[PDB]
Amino acid sequence: MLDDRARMEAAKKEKVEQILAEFQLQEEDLKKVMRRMQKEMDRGLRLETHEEASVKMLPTYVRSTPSEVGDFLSLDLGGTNFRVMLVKVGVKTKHQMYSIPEDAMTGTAEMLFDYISECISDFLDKHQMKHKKLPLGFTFSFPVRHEDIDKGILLNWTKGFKASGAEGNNVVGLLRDAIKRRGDFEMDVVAMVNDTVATMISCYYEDHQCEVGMIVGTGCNACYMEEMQNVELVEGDEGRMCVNTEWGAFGDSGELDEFLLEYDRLVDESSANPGQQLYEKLIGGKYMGELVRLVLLRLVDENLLFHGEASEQLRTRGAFETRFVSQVESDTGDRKQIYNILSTLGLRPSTTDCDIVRRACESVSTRAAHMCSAGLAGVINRMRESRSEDVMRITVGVDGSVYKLHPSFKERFHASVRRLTPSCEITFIESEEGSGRGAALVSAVACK
Ligand SMILES: CC(=O)N1CCC(c2nsc(Nc3ncc(Sc4ccccn4)cc3Oc3cccnc3C)n2)CC1
Ligand SMILES: OC[C@H]1O[C@H](O)[C@H](O)[C@@H](O)[C@@H]1O
Repeated sequence: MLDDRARMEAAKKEKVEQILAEFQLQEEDLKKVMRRMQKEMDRGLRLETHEEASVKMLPTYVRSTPSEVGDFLSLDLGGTNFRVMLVKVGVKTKHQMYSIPEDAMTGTAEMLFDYISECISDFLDKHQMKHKKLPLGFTFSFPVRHEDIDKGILLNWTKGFKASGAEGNNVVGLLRDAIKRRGDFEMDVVAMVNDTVATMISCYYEDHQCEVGMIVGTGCNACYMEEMQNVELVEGDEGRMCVNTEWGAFGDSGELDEFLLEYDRLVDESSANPGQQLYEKLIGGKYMGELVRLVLLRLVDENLLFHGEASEQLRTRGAFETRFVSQVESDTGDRKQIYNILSTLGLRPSTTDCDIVRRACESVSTRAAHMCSAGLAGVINRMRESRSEDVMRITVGVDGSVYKLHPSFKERFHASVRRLTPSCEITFIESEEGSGRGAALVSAVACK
């Protein structure tokens, strides 16, 4: 009867909510995370504690103090795909993207950088400029210990990259060697920047108050303009230098242990980098969809979803894409968006199945937005303190598919950051023109 079905639905909804409630973080939990992060940030900056810090706070050699004109080549590795851009500084652009084969990401460094070199060759042919030798900026979206703007060693791969013979080596050297091995073109590699830094610079170009760059895409990281006096790893105390926090590695020394759920442990254990990038694994688009998948599998196991039987596709690693999380939460109310995703995953969902999936998506993405907010709040509060300002007015430049494309992440993230940053006026701007412009603007100064 109607009332039996209604009782069934009410009981099921209550059990789902009890499971999903584990993802909740109170304001005090976020403040606790924020304070621990701030302490790690201070530790990363100091000569005495840098080697023992989980948040490395890497000097970028991008400074506030310093431009050449002409054609500039920009490369981008580490986001999604490999990107080549021609930018004219006098800014006018030209662009091509290349899908990276699986064996290039997990084979040898030689294989990866040969592929990069092959892609540059393709781009130069398309624009009749393989004879041209240009200044090149390399957006390389991984933790790098810099000796200068144009020299730095890869500390470790992140986001599923596994290429052997790269870690501990000069990344600019790896690129130069590959270009030489091919011998098809010549480039002057003048700058290497993180994607956070490329974003901050490109956003700075539009708004001179931009002194923070943040990525919420495949991975999650931020950079900011630190006082040179506080950057102990670089001699000098005049002006500012951009610092790459590598905050994704927060928690890798156990700093998040009490906040980690079974789903987080499972994601971590099945990842290419177990025990590493734990904070990023709570937020990043490489992991968000997978977190949702594991939640759905728990609900299936409890007989709360899909009659307790999951499809082959739902039981496939990585099959619940982060873009599906965004699409599910974009549903207007008719459940059509949710139904389509679940249908393509080989499921036959009921209306309540769809509603439960939405609730699971909201739980994971809300926690991601709130965890991320504690990170940025930490950066912003530290900047306000360091600059001795009663009220700080700052612009944060942002890029990444999670931040840009999720229908709700942005709203939840902004509101939480603002709550956690007293006496701060924060303006958020989006990196509409890609990393390439940021890399080229850096190159235009660096090539001197
Ligand atoms: C000497 C040397 O080799 N080196 C190594 C390399 C070092 C370096 N290369 S690029 C760089 N910084 C910047 N590059 C481009 C722009 S876009 C822009 C847009 C409009 C006007 C001006 N700039 C902004 C930059 O930073 C500023 C400048 C002013 C305020 N706030 C910031 C963050 N620093 C300098 C020292
Ligand atoms: O791509 C976003 C971020 O992903 C990872 O956390 C990388 O370690 C970091 O360098 C990058 O900025």
